[PDB]
Amino acid sequence: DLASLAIYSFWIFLAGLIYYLQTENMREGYPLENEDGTPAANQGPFPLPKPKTFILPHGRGTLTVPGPESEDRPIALARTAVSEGFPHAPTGDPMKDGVGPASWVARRDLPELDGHGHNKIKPMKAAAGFHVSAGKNPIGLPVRGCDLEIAGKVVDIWVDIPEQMARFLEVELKDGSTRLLPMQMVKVQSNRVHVNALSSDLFAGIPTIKSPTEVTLLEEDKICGYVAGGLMYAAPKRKS
Amino acid sequence: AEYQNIFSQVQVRGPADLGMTEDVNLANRSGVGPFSTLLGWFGNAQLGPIYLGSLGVLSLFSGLMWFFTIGIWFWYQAGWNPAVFLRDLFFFSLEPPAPEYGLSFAAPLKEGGLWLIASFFMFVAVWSWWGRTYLRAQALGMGKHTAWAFLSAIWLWMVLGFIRPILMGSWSEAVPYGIFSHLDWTNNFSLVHGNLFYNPFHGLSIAFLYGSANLFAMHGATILAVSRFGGERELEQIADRGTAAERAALFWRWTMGFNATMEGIHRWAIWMAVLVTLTGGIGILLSGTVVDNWYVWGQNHG
Amino acid sequence: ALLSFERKYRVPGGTLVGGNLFDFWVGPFYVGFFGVATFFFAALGIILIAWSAVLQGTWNPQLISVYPPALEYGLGGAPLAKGGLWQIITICATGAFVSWALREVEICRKLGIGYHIPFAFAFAILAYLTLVLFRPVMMGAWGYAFPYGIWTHLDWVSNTGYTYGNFHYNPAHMIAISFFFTNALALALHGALVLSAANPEKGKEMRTPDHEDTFFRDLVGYSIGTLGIHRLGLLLSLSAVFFSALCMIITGTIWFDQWVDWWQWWVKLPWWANIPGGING
Ligand code: BCL
Ligand code: BCL
Ligand code: BCL
Ligand SMILES: CC[C@H]1c2cc3[nH]c4c(c3C)C(=O)[C@H](C(=O)OC)c4c3nc(cc4[nH]c(cc(n2)[C@@H]1C)c(C(C)=O)c4C)[C@@H](C)[C@@H]3CCC(=O)OC/C=C(\C)CCC[C@H](C)CCC[C@H](C)CCCC(C)C
Ligand SMILES: COC(C)(C)C/C=C/C(C)=C/C=C/C(C)=C/C=C/C(C)=C/C=C\C=C(C)\C=C\C=C(/C)CC/C=C(\C)CCC=C(C)C
Ligand SMILES: CCCCCCCCCCCC[N+](C)(C)[O-]
Ligand SMILES: CCCCCCCCCCCC[N+](C)(C)[O-]
Ligand SMILES: CCCCCCCCCCCC[N+](C)(C)[O-]
Ligand SMILES: [Fe+3]
Ligand SMILES: [K+]
Ligand SMILES: [Mg+2]
Repeated sequence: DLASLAIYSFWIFLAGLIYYLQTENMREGYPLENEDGTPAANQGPFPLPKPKTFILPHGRGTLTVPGPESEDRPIALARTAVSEGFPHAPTGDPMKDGVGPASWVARRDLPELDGHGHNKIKPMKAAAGFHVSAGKNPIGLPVRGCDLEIAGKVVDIWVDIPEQMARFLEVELKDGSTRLLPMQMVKVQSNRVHVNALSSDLFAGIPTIKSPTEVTLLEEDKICGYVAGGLMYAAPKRKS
Repeated sequence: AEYQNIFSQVQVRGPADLGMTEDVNLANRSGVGPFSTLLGWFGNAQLGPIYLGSLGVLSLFSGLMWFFTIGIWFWYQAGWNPAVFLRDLFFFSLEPPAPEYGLSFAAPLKEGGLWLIASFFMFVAVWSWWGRTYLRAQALGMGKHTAWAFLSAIWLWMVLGFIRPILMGSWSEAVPYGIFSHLDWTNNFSLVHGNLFYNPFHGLSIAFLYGSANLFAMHGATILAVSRFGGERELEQIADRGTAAERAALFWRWTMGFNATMEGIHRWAIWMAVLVTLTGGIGILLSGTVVDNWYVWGQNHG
Repeated sequence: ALLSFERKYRVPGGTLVGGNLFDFWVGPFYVGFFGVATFFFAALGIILIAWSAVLQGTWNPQLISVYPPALEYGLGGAPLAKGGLWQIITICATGAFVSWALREVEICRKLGIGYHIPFAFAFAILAYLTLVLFRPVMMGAWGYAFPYGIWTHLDWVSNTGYTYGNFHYNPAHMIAISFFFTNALALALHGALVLSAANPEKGKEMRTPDHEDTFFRDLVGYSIGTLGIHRLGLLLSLSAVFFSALCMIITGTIWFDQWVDWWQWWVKLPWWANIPGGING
């Protein structure tokens, strides 16, 4: 019976497909590890796939995955129990240490490039001739933290050139230096910009960028990690 | 208090973006369209440019001919009366030839021939458009995933209008061009074949369809939730995993015990979706050609 | 066991109930208060479905079915073998689903992300509740709900639909389907685009979002963008389910005749009701 054969075959095909998909999704994070770094004994019934190689543009190299997995950074946590499966308590200040929801990944300390090889992300001032086209222009607005104190003022918007979207607000602090705040973690209002994730004292603690008109992937992760970490770790100083 | 990234709060505009060049013949791009601020609260503001070329014109022309051929028959059914046209807009229908004419191209205009004409224009417009999705990837040095995926849709459409009618020996087995009439065709097809709920390929199709809504709600929400770490910049998270990609993986690992990569999720996606029309077209193709009644077939658990 | 990058994220915090009491994992799974609730509600529910299988007297998965009280019971309880189990199982299901969402919330908090995922999941739950709680209550009986069985619930879909003729003519159903189909189209395209950029022709470098924008513009004159398409997928699939629930919440409550006949409002408009010619004159 043709329909019987078709259905049996499909179920067989579908099982191969799930295997192909499951294994393809094991090109990062695997092999599994114990809470201490070493390979866990039980990896599961799915083997790692044969490697593949992405050729990166702009002379940036290749990526080959799966490949040796390391964090390439200190992880300031410690065990809080004597067996697998409990939490790992921060050993210093988890905001400053970049652990927990403040985590960052050791990405390439260069900036993402557009398809022409130029920095994808620039402050608007250096991006010709980008301008706010709709909505309230935040530039000029004082920035308020979750303690309801002004931490600074918005002095530019960093924009993604090829996608034409705001990505950070550059904010100036009491001391005259600036910080990037992710666009996605501010509420632009009519008389201010509000930042629920950070109290006003934690702005200075935001990771700073090395050159004032570009940002690297590494710096982006440190900034975004830090600001989001604020939700958990600045929730003592917040507030009704 | 907290913001959600469903709509942008601030738009920014720069020079119209004309696109990457690679091996594309730039003679064939239009120039940019207007910018829509309205669009810009949700996605991009920029309309255009678009690429024409010979295939594009063929498709577009051919596709309009299909559409106007259907619309000429509708005005006719309305005795050229505008008020009646709007009124009965969803009740008109350009029906295929009656079974007597089988697969012959002999049926008069008013009794099938017009349907064949419109079907011809559609066949040309779609396949030209398929070739278009391949060719525009090729010009840019990209993989052919979009044309392979589109081919899955085409398979169902081909089975409904062309492959199944031929195997059943008659054009009268095909789907009519009309809003209500196509739904009636659909219902009638289930009834006549013993209820499609008993067709395992139909039930798979469904699983995939509902599965696609699962998966895109899931994926879509995930990227939005990690979009504060740049999650939507997926191609760079692939080349260089960041905390966005890791928190995404980990949400799912902690929720349901396994998880994807920033690349592989898109393979789950391309497949969940294409399997809808893929299993679906098999289901229809077998209907009446090989199985007359899915209830019955189903009783012989096989 | 831990993914290679996982440890740094396994910190204390983000629980909504219980503080540190259920703040741990079991293998890959986060637990939490709501992980315990989920286990309880699901385990109870499965136990009871199996008990129901014993009263119905089968262990075949393609035959186990748990029906709601007959209509004659209205909105009251019914003995366990005659709809009560369904009633308890429905409470468990709802318990388990809502707990699953609140646990998702706890995971979001720990991980410092947005709440979009459980918010999205909550639409699926609202659809389930439309069919098993809201709609039955507005109609006056648990018996208008669907039974828990693989093939039997399909039987209920067919019977419920054909009570109103071709359910195709339910206009909220039309919209729902439109979103389901559009969603799948979008899913196919999105997956295909990203993969075509990350996996180009043999030997070439990875393409960029610039190429993905350029591709769609080339093909159809517009690209919605990499943020937009995720916004779109979320919206299409949620809109499908919202309209699914709407198409059912109205059926048997504010509209209860043949859905085909609903469309006569349009045809019967004074301006053209009586003009002859066409399909309806
Ligand atoms: C939505 C409108 C209708 C409905 C109409 C249909 C139609 C029409 C079909 C199904 C089909 C299915 N339905 Mg249904 N179904 C409904 C509501 C439900 C509910 C519920 C509300 O709780 C559940 C759990 C299911 C589950 C199922 C599966 C048995 C099957 C494939 C679903 C799928 O892949 O979705 C997408 C989701 C995923 C891919 C995620 C994976 C989900 C897995 C597969 C769920 C397993 C369910 C398990 C057998 C139930 C036992 C629970 C125990 C406690 C473990 N339906 C309502 C009443 N359903 C198909 C079928 O083949 O039926 C025989 C089919 O054709
Ligand atoms: C009473 C009716 C019957 C029924 C009769 C049928 C029939 C008949 C069929 C289905 C099919 C399907 N059914 Mg059913 N089905 C029933 C009840 C259900 C229920 C439910 C009750 O809950 C659900 C969820 C479904 C779900 C589904 C889908 C899984 C499947 C269609 C997949 C798809 O993406 O098609 C949509 C996608 C396409 C049709 C692809 C088209 C692509 C082409 C190339 C596009 C050309 C565009 C054109 C040129 C226009 C251009 C204009 C633009 C603006 C430019 N059915 C009942 C039992 N069903 C189909 C299937 O596959 O069955 C196995 C099918 O033929
Ligand atoms: C002959 C039957 C009628 C018809 C009668 C009906 C009836 C009756 C209904 C529909 C409904 C639908 N119809 Mg219809 N419909 C017909 C033909 C179609 C056709 C077609 C191509 O012809 C299509 C495409 C559709 C499509 C649709 C959708 C709009 C909708 C189903 C999706 C949904 O509600 O999800 C919503 C999703 C859910 C309810 C799933 C909830 C999931 C829960 C929250 C979680 C479950 C967890 C599970 C237990 C986990 C297991 C654990 C393991 C780990 C896996 N119908 C024909 C004409 N249709 C349904 C609808 O709108 O419902 C609101 C509905 O009730
Ligand atoms: C496999 C699962 C899903 C799927 C996948 C899918 N569909 C796809 C693709 C893929 C991967 C494409 O690449 C292709 C595409 O290009 O998408 C953007 C496509 C496509 N899917 C489409 C439709 C479609 N897909 C559907 C479904 C699905 N597609 C499945 C759910 C459905 C359903 C659910 O019924 C529809 C209706 C098209 C948007 C496109 C195929 C385009 C095509 O073939 O074009 C020919 C026709 C014309 C060129 C013109 C028609 C005339 C117009 C109706 C009116 C006039 C307007 C005109 C544009 C104005 C011009 C005026 C002039 C005077 C200047
Ligand atoms: C306003 O007035 C004007 C005149 C401007 C225009 C108005 C036009 C109107 C109102 C148009 C309305 C069109 C509608 C409602 C179209 C609806 C179409 C639907 C619902 C189609 C659904 C399904 C179609 C299918 C499955 C078709 C499949 C077709 C094929 C597979 C093509 C097969 C080709 C054939 C049979 C020809 C083969 C011939 C040769 C020579 C090989
Ligand atoms: C799918 C494309 C259509 C998009 C239309 C959406 C318009 C809604 C705009 C919300 C306004 C946002 N706000 C409050 C910041 O101004
Ligand atoms: C991309 C792969 C996703 C896998 C989803 C599989 C769900 C299977 C549900 C069973 C369908 C039942 N039936 C009647 C067709 O046999
Ligand atoms: C891709 C954008 C097009 C959306 C099409 C969705 C199909 C439904 C058409 C009816 C409009 C829906 N709504 C909510 C405005 O009523
Ligand atoms: Fe994506
Ligand atoms: K500028
Ligand atoms: Mg779901």
